[PDB]
Amino acid sequence: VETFAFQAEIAQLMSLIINTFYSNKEIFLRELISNSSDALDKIRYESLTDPSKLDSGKELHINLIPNKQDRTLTIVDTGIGMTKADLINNLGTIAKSGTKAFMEALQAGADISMIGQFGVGFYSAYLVAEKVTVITKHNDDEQYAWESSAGGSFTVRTDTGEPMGRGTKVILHLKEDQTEYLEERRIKEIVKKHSQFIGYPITLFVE
Amino acid sequence: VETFAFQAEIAQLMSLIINTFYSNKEIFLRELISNSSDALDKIRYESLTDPSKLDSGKELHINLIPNKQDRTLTIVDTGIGMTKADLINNLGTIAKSGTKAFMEALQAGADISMIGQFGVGFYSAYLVAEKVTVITKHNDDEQYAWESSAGGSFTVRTDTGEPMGRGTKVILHLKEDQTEYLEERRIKEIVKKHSQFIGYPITLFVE
Ligand SMILES: Cc1cc(CNS(=O)(=O)c2cccc(N/C=C3\CCOC3=O)c2)nc(N)n1
Ligand SMILES: Cc1cc(CNS(=O)(=O)c2cccc(N/C=C3\CCOC3=O)c2)nc(N)n1
Repeated sequence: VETFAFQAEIAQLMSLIINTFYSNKEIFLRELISNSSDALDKIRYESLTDPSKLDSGKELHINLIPNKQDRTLTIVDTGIGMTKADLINNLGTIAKSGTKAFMEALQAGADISMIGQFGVGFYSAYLVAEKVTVITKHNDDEQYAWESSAGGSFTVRTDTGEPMGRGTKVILHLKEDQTEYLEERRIKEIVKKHSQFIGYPITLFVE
Repeated sequence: VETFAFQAEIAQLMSLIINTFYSNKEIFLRELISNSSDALDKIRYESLTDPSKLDSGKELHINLIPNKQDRTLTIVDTGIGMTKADLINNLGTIAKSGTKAFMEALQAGADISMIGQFGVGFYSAYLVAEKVTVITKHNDDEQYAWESSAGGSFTVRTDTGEPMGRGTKVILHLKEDQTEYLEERRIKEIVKKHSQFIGYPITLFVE
């Protein structure tokens, strides 16, 4: 188990998300489904020239899994996934994101719902989650589990409990007052409202 | 000069953009600036682990150049740029884009302004330009000029007259009735409305 400190600006962004009273929090689903869709476009494209890239699963889709017993909402995709390096870079540092631009925009009156246009929509998960676990498997690496309850640090460790072929699973450990996002009606309404045009199947699992 | 045929779907997409009646054409500027911004994020990020990546130019910015004499509007950035292969593949085919989903979205009520969400915002240039020329220089290749007036084909040839160091320049050869986008007041208005939060300087050249 390795522990890392988020780059300062990312930590700052995360605190802002957790401490703000933004009302339209439902957009966290749109942002994660968007990320999944983009990850799916990637593997789809690479497979165009390297058919073997799909030996780890040819099906390209997105699964939404609510569990009221564990109070978690999980977003799963069979996209390109992330290597260990990808996890530490894409999720722990500004990297290619517009973190700085986004934080400055918020000070200038920008809206939180625009978070996705700055390449940091993942973090909106903290609008409704106290902790986020990310399990991912990329064709070029082994399976890994990333995790953070904010506070400035995150952990990464190899995940061997149950192989997933290829993709990313974002597990949202919901805040006590955000359980509405586990209700079928609520989830369906959100998907129809913000992700109706996604070019991949989105299946809502029944509990 | 090499002449290529667009992938069928891409030709179909450009056709939908050129023939559909849609008055809110101003979004083309937001889409091009967004591409420039993302291309800057990419070189900014790569330069983190490899400072030499900026030997071809450390300044990261976007320039908007109007010319009423040549009836052109040029969007230039000092982003990562595109290799020859990148031009042919990224502008000539679906690649990792959401071309398929966008065309389906349009037939399902989606709006053309939503084009950028599907990774094909570049083609919105055709909302106002009869011809588009793309001059680009990537660190790992020579300078090339891509060009198309739609019609199902595009050309690529080496460019030399004037080296740019690194980046991309999108030259919009405007349609006779779209000269408003050459007016300083019009451009300033569009930038404030759709690109006020970009994290890179956007300089509007004076005529
Ligand atoms: C984060 C992430 C990464 C990937 C696979 N990698 S990708 O290159 O295809 C990919 C696909 C879509 C988004 C990202 N990066 C997003 C970020 C970075 C920080 O905050 C964000 O929102 C990466 N899939 C999924 N579902 N989520
Ligand atoms: C198209 C393009 C590409 C790049 C440099 N490459 S990038 O990987 O950093 C890059 C940055 C932003 C967007 C893209 N691809 C966009 C596309 C493809 C089909 O239609 C679109 O809209 C590529 N810079 C600029 N200014 N424009």
